[PDB]
Amino acid sequence: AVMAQEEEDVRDYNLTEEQKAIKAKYPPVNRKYEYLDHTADVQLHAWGDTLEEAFEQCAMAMFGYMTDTGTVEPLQTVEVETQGDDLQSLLFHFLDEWLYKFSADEFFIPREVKVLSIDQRNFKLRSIGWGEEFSLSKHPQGTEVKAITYSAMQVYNEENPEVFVIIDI
Amino acid sequence: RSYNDELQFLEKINKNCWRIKKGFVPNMQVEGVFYVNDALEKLMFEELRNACRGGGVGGFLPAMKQIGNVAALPGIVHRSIGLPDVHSGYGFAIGNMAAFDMNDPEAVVSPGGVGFDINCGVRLLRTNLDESDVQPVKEQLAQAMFDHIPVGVGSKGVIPMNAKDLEEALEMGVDWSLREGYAWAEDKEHCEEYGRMLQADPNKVSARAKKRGLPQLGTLGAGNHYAEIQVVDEIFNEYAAKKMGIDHKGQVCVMIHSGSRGLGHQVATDALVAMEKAMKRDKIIVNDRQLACARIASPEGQDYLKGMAAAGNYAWVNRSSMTFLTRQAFAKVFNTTPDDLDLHVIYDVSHNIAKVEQHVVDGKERTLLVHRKGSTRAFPPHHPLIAVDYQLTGQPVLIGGTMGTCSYVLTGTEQGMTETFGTTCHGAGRALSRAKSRRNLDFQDVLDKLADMGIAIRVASPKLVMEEAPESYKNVTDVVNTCHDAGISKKAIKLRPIAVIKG
Ligand SMILES: *P(=O)(O)OC[C@H]1O[C@@H](n2cnc3c(=O)[nH]c(N)nc32)[C@H](O)[C@@H]1O
Ligand SMILES: [Mn+2]
Ligand SMILES: [Mn+2]
Repeated sequence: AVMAQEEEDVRDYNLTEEQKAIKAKYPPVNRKYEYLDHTADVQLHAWGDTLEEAFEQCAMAMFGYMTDTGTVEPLQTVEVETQGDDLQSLLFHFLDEWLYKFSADEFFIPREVKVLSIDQRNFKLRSIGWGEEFSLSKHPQGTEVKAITYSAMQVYNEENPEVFVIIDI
Repeated sequence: RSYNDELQFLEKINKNCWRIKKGFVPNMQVEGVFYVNDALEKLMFEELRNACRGGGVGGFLPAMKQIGNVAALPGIVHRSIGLPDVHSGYGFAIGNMAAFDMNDPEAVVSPGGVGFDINCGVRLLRTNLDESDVQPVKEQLAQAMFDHIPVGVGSKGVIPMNAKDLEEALEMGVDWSLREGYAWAEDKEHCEEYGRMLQADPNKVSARAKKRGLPQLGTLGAGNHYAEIQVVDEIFNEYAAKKMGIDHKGQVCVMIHSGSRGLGHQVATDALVAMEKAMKRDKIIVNDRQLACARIASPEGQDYLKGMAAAGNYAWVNRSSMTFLTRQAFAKVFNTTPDDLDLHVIYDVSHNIAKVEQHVVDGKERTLLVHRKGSTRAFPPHHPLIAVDYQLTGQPVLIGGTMGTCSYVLTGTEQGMTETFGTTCHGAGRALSRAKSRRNLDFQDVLDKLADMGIAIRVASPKLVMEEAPESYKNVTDVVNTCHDAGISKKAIKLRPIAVIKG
């Protein structure tokens, strides 16, 4: 099933040859997301075969807006557990915790995120991501993400799960 | 609803203003209005039609719906007002103002409505240099700006900062920059709020916000943020320009746009989470979850406002850092001290902040909490909250256009104080989303046209510059003309970019 609502437009991060070489030696990340129309910012639209994958693709969509995540090497693994009062706040806090992993402490960016579990009875989540510290000498500059917003946030938990999140840039 | 069924709530009040009537969205306490002339009108109605076109999934809320949703917040007085830069945001519309009666016990404060870039602002600097002095060294100057000012994601401040320095900057604002020698006393005098909000409490700023803000203090940011060398092209009000130090067409100015960075983003994020928790206790009905709010006197409301003020002091410290680095770059290129170059602050004015202000509502003076999202103060002549040098001209207004068109300086008016609670805009606003700009524009076409215009550019990612192209924003002249013809701001100066750095 085609879940993209737009034709594919891949953002170009002006890769150096060394960065192109770093990306060339790892398996390509499967991308199930797209950046949609929002007048002031950008709407993340991500999907998967499970709700877990729809969440992890949204996180990868968020990190894919900051840089070319294909240039990120899997040198370290980081855990993100969070909870909410419903799927929307679980999604909000899931993306917010990952944004915080990137924005403080160890300044970590994953090349891939995997959601290991979503407790839908208590709205809890376990996820991991592998990558390295973000470095301007190693990774290209995309767009900085300011925050996660609830604007027009949509979580669909049926046969082909998908989410829509507007993030502040 | 169908597009035609939506228009039944829309009336043109006058040549430059539209009315959004009650019932457009549920539970509107007051009507909505937005100020647009002929050119800006189509962009606003096309957003209503095309934001959620289909009957399925996806889409976003157009700005008219967000203006109406804001009109449903408890305690709002007069109107939910969209300023000429209005377009869809994430809670409030961008360019959306709302004031709340602080003596109404149901009045709320909306941190998700104020915005995540708390106290983001525009600072205009002047020089005694002319364009003829800069053109021989234009590309060198743009590079010097790029080398001095860190921009883009992952950037960190060049001057080392520790936690105590951040704690003092949260409390003192520009007073910290003055104490450490990064600012001049004249900068504070011509800065809004004198560059410091006294009720800021660093204890209301989370450890997470401080951990995010510490490396990013001294960085410009990304997105709409810019540092731009400009040239005066036209002086509509010589008296106001003379008070601002602008003497002649051809004079070089520098316009800087930056905010509270990750600290302010986290402060807003932390507050929104607290409001959601508080709404389980006191259940306030809001049409949009981003508008999660609490009563102003609530512990959540008071804690947010005190942390918001600290984030505002952070933004003033950051813009002082941008000014200090701008002065260093000009000094290196021209081998002249910044004082000898007259690199003084004309004004610093902010958006994305809530302020306690005195306003007359239906003949009675009232104390209001004025939310301004993507919109700024435009205080009239003889206002007590305006520096002495602008008591007679009115408050300076800074409207940045794009890196390839124009920017304007205006002055607040008495009619703006009456109609919009002294609110105007900070820029043109977007006409195309970033995603739609990619489909319509090519990065090489944008770079080449800017070079053909003699504009020097240094950006963090040149192959994404189409998302920030001049064609992506409204015509700034139409926005400025709407403010002028509506009487909510008065044209003073027209500026033209010659060099811009962006992240
Ligand atoms: P607010 O919603 O923060 O938007 C800021 C405002 O600034 C203007 N803008 C965007 N890029 C530039 C630039 O390179 N130079 C100038 N002078 N102004 C710029 C837009 O109008 C935007 O709406
Ligand atoms: Mn934004
Ligand atoms: Mn801004």
